[PDB]
Amino acid sequence: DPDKRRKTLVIIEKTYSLLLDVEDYERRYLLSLEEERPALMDDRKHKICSMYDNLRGKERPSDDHFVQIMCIRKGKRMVARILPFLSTEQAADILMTTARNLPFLIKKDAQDEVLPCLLSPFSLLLYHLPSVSITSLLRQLMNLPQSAATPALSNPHLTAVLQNKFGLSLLLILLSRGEDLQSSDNQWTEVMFMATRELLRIPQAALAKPISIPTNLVSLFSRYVDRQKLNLLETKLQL
Repeated sequence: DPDKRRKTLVIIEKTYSLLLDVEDYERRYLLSLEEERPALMDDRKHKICSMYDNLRGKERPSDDHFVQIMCIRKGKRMVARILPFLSTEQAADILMTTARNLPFLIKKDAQDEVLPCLLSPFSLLLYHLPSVSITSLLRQLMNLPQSAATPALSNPHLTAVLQNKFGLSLLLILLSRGEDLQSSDNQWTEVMFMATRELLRIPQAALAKPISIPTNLVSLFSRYVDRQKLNLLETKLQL
């Protein structure tokens, strides 16, 4: 696979050129006729999808093509800039895959430590996603069994997430977002138990330091636990 990355770099540079052109739409737009406004946005869409396809690499695309790109320094940063341009559906897919292959991506991020850059774009995307997507993302992130049978023990996938800066951060905002849909009018009752329990297990030192901390966490946790376990979640998470 020494040639596998040589192909990846080519894709990155090919996509980076598209990016700078897409980021230039704002300018080439202010000096164009009225007739061009609809047509120029259409051309912008096609390029955004061109970048999107360069990620998934599209029968249905190998889930590995996008993973390898998420192993290169300049590759992970490029994705962070492509996310804001992608549509809700496209971005929801990129996020899903990231969580599905997170432990590996984290292992490869150990040296560089540049994953945190993806936290900002993803946090904004969640508010376009309904309750279904939120819970669905939580199941994959924590890697719950397909059989939906509540595990009594921990798993390598979920654990690697809590001991990570980005991983733990992404988990909190997903719950935080899940808190929004909840109060405004349950599938969370089965996903929350797993989140709270695992957080109420992994030792203080093992758990990593979140980049940020959602304010509405104390309220969300108090919905599923008692005052004694709640005070523990507040201690470890620095709530």
